[PDB]
Amino acid sequence: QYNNENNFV
Repeated sequence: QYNNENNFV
């Protein structure tokens, strides 16, 4: 299982 998040502000 691969779990990620990417937020760019």
